[PDB]
Amino acid sequence: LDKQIKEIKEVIELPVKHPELFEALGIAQPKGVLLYGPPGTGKTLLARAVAHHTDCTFIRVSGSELVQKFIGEGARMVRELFVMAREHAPSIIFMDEID
Amino acid sequence: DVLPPEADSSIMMLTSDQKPDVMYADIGGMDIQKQEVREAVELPLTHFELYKQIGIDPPRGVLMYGPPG
Amino acid sequence: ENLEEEGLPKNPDLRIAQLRFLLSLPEHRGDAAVRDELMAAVRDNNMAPYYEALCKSLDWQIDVDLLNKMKKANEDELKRLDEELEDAEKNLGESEIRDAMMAKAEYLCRIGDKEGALTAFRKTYDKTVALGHRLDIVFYLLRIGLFYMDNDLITRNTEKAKSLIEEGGDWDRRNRLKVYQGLYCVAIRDFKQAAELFLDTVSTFTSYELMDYKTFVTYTVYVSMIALERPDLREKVIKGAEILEVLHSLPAVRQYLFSLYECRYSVFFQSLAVVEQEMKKDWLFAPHYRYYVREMRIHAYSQLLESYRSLTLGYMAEAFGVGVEFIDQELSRFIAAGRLHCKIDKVNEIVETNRPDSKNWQYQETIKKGDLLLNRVQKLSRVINM
Amino acid sequence: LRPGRIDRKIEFPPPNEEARLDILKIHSRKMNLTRGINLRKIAELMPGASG
Amino acid sequence: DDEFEEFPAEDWAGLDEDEDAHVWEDNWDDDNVEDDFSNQLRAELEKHGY
Ligand SMILES: Nc1ncnc2c1ncn2[C@@H]1O[C@H](COP(=O)(O)OP(=O)(O)OP(=O)(O)O)[C@@H](O)[C@H]1O
Ligand SMILES: Nc1ncnc2c1ncn2[C@@H]1O[C@H](COP(=O)(O)OP(=O)(O)O)[C@@H](O)[C@H]1O
Ligand SMILES: [Mg+2]
Repeated sequence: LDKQIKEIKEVIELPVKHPELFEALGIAQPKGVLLYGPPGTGKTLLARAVAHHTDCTFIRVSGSELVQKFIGEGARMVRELFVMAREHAPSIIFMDEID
Repeated sequence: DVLPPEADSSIMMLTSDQKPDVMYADIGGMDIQKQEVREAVELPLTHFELYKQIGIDPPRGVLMYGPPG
Repeated sequence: ENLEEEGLPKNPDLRIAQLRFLLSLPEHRGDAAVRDELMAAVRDNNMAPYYEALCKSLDWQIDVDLLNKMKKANEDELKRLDEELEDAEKNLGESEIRDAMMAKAEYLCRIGDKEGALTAFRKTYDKTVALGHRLDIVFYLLRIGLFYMDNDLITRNTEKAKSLIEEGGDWDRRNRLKVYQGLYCVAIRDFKQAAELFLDTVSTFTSYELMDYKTFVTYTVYVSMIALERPDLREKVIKGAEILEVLHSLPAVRQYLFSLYECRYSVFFQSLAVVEQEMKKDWLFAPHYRYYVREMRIHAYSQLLESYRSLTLGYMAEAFGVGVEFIDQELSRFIAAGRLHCKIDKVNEIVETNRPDSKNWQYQETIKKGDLLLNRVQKLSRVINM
Repeated sequence: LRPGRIDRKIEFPPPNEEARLDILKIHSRKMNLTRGINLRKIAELMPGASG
Repeated sequence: DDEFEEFPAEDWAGLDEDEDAHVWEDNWDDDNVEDDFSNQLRAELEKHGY
């Protein structure tokens, strides 16, 4: 997955480490990434690796109610998780669609 | 004070008399399930050093699922 | 067929260390082939600091043109690596930064710049995120330590590699570390641990950057015949499938092993002389070639005296194919050292075996090692008081 | 799928023979392996496999 | 410290090229002066006419 590693690097590692590259390019820094492929192909593996190497906090959002108490006692909107993410910026919010 | 770890337990281990009378021979035709349970439960208990030497990580838990009965 | 490609990077090339040791020997200082191979390696790798060290220690004539060309190549490559690192730290990510430093450290190690290589490897390790990459850097440090026989470096990096392998369950790296540790134990006369590690990795050997598999098996046999009991030697080495398969291509080593095992003592002595001449030229076994061989001789003597109540001196001499006087001198020397449990009746020339209890042999070692530890404690307290 | 929402879409196709060999090398490194395992042959023996 | 300059410090003149630099259980028997076992065995093989 060297090509995938480079592709996810240019979008998640560069904006965190070097926002000046995107500012000089005059383009908005990427904020959303999609990884699509058959199950077991390493999407979660690459997401965790890119979160680990850039020192970005890795948050997995499975929508499970068991963890809701940690997200917030409100739990009325999923954006209530952002308060946690902002507290651990840079952050990578990861969600895997089981389908 | 510090109480002994085995003390203060509302749940008790199975005594000799509480052991069920069901044998492996009593169960018919679950060789695959028997092998998986043995390799994941009873074999790591007696052969943990072998698992370490080979490089296998023994499974901490086993979830047995299927239709009732 | 892809065997050597499996091994770790060949930096530093331990063949260079072996050839340097060969040139250090008085017998082989003038060997044109050894000098030619070492110079070819130096020229190919542009080892300017190693060329300086070679011409300083061995008192050679430094080729000014060759030295200048190699130094210019080193300077240009170092400038290129510095430019790559500078580009990485500003534009590329942390992984590319670590790759650039790894390239710089590999080049420094390749040209023999030991101290610079150690500094660069420490810097690369400090911001290396992958555990396996860190362990590869530790193996690089271990190879550098083995290249210069740096005991402190080897011990520190062995402990670090053990910790890293414990953290991440890398059994391949565990086998490689076992091979490296066995090589070091060979270097420091720890033949028991070297034999144990070599036998553990006789069927998983992939460290072709250290030695060829045939050389590894020869070393394994050599340490096993000195560190293993007869049942262990039979079970692990004599009946070992991999060892026998390799020995099919090494008639001399198989003869040396089986002559001892099959009690062909004259054949064993001839093979021991051949093995001694082999150890003298090996940079790993050179400090111990006098020791090892002597021990082997004792083993042979002990074996011939283990099953018999008494043996005539003539019978021993005939069995070993030597003179009676030689057997007398050797047995007297080894009994005086306390290594053979027998006494010689020179009047009738009969060696009568003894069976001293293991309690005496444990008590003597207890006295010796307790005295060593007591001296350490005393000198430590002496340091503490002032 | 509207442009501008997902700034990059990355495909993770099932590994080919060489990628399967690389994954095999990575995962068999955690095991006590006999020397001379032909991991290339095993990779060829797993067509259309995932990591 | 009161270093012992009273005693005549005989010159080192030693080899700073890592003469031994080893850590073993070294014993005196390795220092016994003698030719190699190969030479001894070779010199005694022909002592019997072989
Ligand atoms: N392989 C088998 N051979 C013989 N009897 C069997 C076998 N499998 C199930 N049984 C029968 O199943 C009965 C009890 O079912 P059991 O408790 O083992 O099922 P279960 O999977 O635990 O069910 P549930 O999911 O409802 O708890 C026993 O009386 C036993 O005779
Ligand atoms: N390309 C790959 N290289 C190495 N390991 C992989 C690869 N793809 C999958 N794996 C292994 O499979 C396991 C689960 O894969 P995962 O990444 O969860 O699949 P998915 O991409 O569908 O989420 C991981 O623990 C990982 O070690
Ligand atoms: Mg998945």
